[PDB]
Amino acid sequence: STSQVRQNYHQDSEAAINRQINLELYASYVYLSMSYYFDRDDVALKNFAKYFLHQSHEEREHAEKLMKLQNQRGGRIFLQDIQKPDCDDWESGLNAMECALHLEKNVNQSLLELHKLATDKNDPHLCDFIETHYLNEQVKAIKELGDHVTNLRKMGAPESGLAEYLFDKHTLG
Amino acid sequence: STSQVRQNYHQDSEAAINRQINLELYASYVYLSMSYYFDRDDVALKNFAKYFLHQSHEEREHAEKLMKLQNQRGGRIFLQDIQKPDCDDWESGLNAMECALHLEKNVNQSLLELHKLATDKNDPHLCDFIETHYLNEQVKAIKELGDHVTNLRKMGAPESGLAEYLFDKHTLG
Amino acid sequence: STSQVRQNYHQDSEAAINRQINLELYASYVYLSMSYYFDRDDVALKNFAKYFLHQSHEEREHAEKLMKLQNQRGGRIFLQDIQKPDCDDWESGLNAMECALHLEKNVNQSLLELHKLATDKNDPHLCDFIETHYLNEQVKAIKELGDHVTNLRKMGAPESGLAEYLFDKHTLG
Amino acid sequence: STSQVRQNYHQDSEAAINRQINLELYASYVYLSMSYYFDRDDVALKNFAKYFLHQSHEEREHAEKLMKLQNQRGGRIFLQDIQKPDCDDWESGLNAMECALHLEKNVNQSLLELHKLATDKNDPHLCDFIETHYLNEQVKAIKELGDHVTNLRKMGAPESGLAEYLFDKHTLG
Amino acid sequence: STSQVRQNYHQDSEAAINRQINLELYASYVYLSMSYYFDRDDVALKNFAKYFLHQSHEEREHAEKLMKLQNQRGGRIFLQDIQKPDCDDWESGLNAMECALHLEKNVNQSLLELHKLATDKNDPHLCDFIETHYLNEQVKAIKELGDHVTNLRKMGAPESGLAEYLFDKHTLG
Amino acid sequence: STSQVRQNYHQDSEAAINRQINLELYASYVYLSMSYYFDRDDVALKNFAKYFLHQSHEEREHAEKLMKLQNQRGGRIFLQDIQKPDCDDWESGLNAMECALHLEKNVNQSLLELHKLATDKNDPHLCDFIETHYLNEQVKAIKELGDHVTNLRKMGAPESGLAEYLFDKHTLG
Ligand code: NA
Ligand code: NA
Ligand code: NA
Ligand code: NA
Ligand code: NA
Ligand code: NA
Ligand code: NA
Ligand code: NA
Ligand code: NA
Repeated sequence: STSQVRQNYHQDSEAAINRQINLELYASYVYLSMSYYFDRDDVALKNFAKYFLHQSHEEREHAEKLMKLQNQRGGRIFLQDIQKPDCDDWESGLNAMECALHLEKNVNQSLLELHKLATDKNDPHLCDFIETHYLNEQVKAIKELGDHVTNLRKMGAPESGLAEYLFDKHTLG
Repeated sequence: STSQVRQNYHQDSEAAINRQINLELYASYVYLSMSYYFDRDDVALKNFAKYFLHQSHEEREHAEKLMKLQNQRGGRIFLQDIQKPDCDDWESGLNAMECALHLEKNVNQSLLELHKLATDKNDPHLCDFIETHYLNEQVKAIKELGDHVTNLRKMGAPESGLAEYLFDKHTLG
Repeated sequence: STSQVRQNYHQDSEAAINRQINLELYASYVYLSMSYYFDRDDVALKNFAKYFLHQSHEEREHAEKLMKLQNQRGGRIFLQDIQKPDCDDWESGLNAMECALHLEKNVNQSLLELHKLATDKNDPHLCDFIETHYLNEQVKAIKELGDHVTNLRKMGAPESGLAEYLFDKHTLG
Repeated sequence: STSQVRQNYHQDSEAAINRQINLELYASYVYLSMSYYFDRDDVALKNFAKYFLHQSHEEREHAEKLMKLQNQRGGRIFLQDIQKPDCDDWESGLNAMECALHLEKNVNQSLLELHKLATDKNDPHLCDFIETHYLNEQVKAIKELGDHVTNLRKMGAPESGLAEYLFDKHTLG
Repeated sequence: STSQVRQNYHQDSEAAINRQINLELYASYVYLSMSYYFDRDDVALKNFAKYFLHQSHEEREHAEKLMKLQNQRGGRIFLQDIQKPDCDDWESGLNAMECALHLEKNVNQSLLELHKLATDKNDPHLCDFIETHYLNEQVKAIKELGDHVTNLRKMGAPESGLAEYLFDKHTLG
Repeated sequence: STSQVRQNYHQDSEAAINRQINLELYASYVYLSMSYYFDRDDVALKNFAKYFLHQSHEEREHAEKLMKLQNQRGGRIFLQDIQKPDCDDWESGLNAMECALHLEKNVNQSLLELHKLATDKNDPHLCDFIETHYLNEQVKAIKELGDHVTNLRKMGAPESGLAEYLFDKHTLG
């Protein structure tokens, strides 16, 4: 049953990739939830909605790239349920950005664990894949979200609806 | 707590839309699974893979349009877990097409039930939405899949790997 | 006699690069042999011929990049005889693809050993060079060849000359 | 006081980045000094001047990229004095190229130490940053300078003013 | 040892130009520090960052033009250490603009002293150089910074983070 | 076992073509070695490197054309080991050009022997092939190399590094 392509690809690595696929799909779902919260008539921040929808689609692309990797290496994809997000109502633009920052840091932590595994199993291809495609993307995402949180807080969010309105227009627009 | 926009939108309809969102997301996931099956080194049918990936992305778009509808009408989106697909290994191009046909008919049945609900609740906007955006799309999908199944069977699939190869090239390519 | 440019470049690494140069040149020669087998009047599969000739030229480019590296680091190139390929007659399209897959996996194994050496000698430049220019290229090559082998086998090669003919036209053309 | 973005970023790494910033700024200053030496009326080698000025600007860009990294990771930039270069009068084109080669090797050594630190602290993002943006750039620079030194020496510099003149025109022009 | 080009160029003028070179390089460094303060995740004012980075690069250009002058006149460049800026943390957009205004006025004062020296040494070329390339540039810079400080203060900075946010967007963007 | 295409193609001719293939591949390897000698940091003559690399690629093309001929005529290609070049270090531009001239004359001698064989076996197609594709190419190559050797010697190579430098720039550049 060993794939004809498989070489230097540990079972533990294969399993970790399947976990990471699920995590990326979960993140995609979280961002989708956030997006549509901002589309509510009682929230009505269109550029927040757009921002999170973009992030949702990006996370899905990340998942798909891991699926591609799994097959490239001769591993086998095993999908799991995609858990629903932790919240239905994301409260405010600031709260959503803070939740996104937390999520991104969680995803980054997983990726760092995956890199450590790859290095421990002497799988340089896998380690390089993670470095090249995932780790700087995460650092950039985290920095961007932190910047957003800073600005929102400085402007007076979430108490000031004017703050979120103007941030939506000037930063996210 | 009633939305300022809400008018003529029954709680039962709102609940049915939330169920349909989940079903579309599930369908998207099924098609994603199928796609990546065909990308395996031991399957290696790239145009089958492409076909199913396209379908996956289309189902996600369908889900998002329902989410948009929910907010347009002043309903509230409640997401649920996305169940994993029924299979990890889809066996053959023919078997996957047959499974897709079954799925599409299941989705269509739900949509017909949703239309009946809308009509029973005297919600012409919702009924029209389903007719306009979903019902002909489903009929077309079902007809296309049936055509594919017919052709594959006539060509000798799944016993003939030459059949699937040539169908991949000439129909799906 | 130490080069003015040399820094952090171990003698063992230098020797391993010279071995890898020879291996790449050998691979180039193998693919050249395969190419011209398919150009025989009694074989006559032009797209197989083209495929392997392309691979031959690619392997030569890989060798030359290693030669460039050797000089960049202040090592010294020592060339060795290029051994003739193991076969004169490659039997069939399927057999050649299987032999190519075996070759590519052998080249990949060497590269993985080179990476391990670089990591053991704390030579991050060399390790990065191998990761960046060689390891994903090999994974991709291996996956492609595996896909080709799968398809040929499914279509009925090598017993079916129709299979190889059609694969030549539709996949390799 | 821990930055909201900070993750997997050791204090030792942060300190090493601040040192590297200073070193790059120092290198920039050295090259600036060299440039303007060649602009003297009693030296008058315009393409040497241009070469070194370009290098000065490149080193500044390198410093700025490290500053960007520091902030991306949630470290804090601490600037130090930029020491004056070791010479005011660089003697000859050959002598300046030799001094540049020595400088570049010193910068490379620091970078290799930084990479080793990153690897020791299990900071793959930082290690990858150094590999991707700094290590091949340094190898290339070192090789180029070595080539220049070789050519100048072979041509008869610094005893032959004709050598430097012609090198300025044909190599650096 | 007198340069073949030197004419009407006093030793005191030569020394004053070397001091001005250092001051311009210092100013460049100050602005660089400011720039990267605004790039911090906990500050996050991108257009402030851009503004100061531009100023940094401009001051470097000013230094280089003085170096060119020194050589044009047959003086000799003597570089000194570039002192680190007075602050690591610039507190606020308003505080940085105020510090910039103070710096620019200090640079202007030096330039006025240089002009007076040139006039006292009957060096019309040098006096004209300073007038043509430096004095109106400084007046313009000072006026611009004063305008910025005025606006920030009127808008409610630094107490209002909304003020700095909006100034960043509308004035500096 | 006689090829269906074979006509008027003597076994001795077939064997001679296989020998010529090996010789062309050998020549290609020699030129590759020379190329990379000139790329060394302690040699650093980029246009010599380029010249020889071009020649390497040309010889490979010559080999491939003979392989094509062999199959066109219904002969069978039998590859042999490619011997390593006689030198690792080619000493100087002049020495390499002299070695190239010697090589080209050796290749020409073989080709003349092949032509004589073809004429003796009354194989006008083969004789014409050699005349049309190989003999004038060799005469031109030999004349060019002789011209290069003459110029290098007249300029003072190899004692004058200025000679090789200038030849590299003006003739080979
Ligand atoms: Na992701
Ligand atoms: Na890497
Ligand atoms: Na659907
Ligand atoms: Na209708
Ligand atoms: Na290769
Ligand atoms: Na640098
Ligand atoms: Na200035
Ligand atoms: Na030839
Ligand atoms: Na003729």
